Amino acid sequence: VYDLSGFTVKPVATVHRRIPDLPDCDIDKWLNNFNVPSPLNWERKIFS
Amino acid sequence: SVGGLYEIKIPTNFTIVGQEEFIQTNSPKVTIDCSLFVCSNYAACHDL
Ligand SMILES: *[C@@H]1O[C@H](CO)[C@@H](O)[C@H](O)[C@H]1NC(C)=O
Repeated sequence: VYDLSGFTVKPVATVHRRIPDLPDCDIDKWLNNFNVPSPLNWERKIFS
Repeated sequence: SVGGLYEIKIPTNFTIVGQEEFIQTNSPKVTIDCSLFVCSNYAACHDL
């Protein structure tokens, strides 16, 4: 009597969830802003 | 010994007493799938 290697049931479908209708982050507009700071006064922006 | 005789307590009445004794002779037959335990469903782990 041989105990074979364990199987797992195959997933029959995919569930994908995301919050709809969120705005674009505009990260490029902030990175391309020509008023660039020095390392002494490095700027932060938070995207959520 | 008082002369040739010794003092002894001899029973004048009795009963029967029961005593239980469990002796283990077996144990749960544990079996491990080493591959399923170590790596679960993950192909990248099964390779390593
Ligand atoms: C023996 O002990 C039992 C329980 O105490 C009692 O019922 C019985 O009468 C006694 N017999 C004698 C001969 O003492």
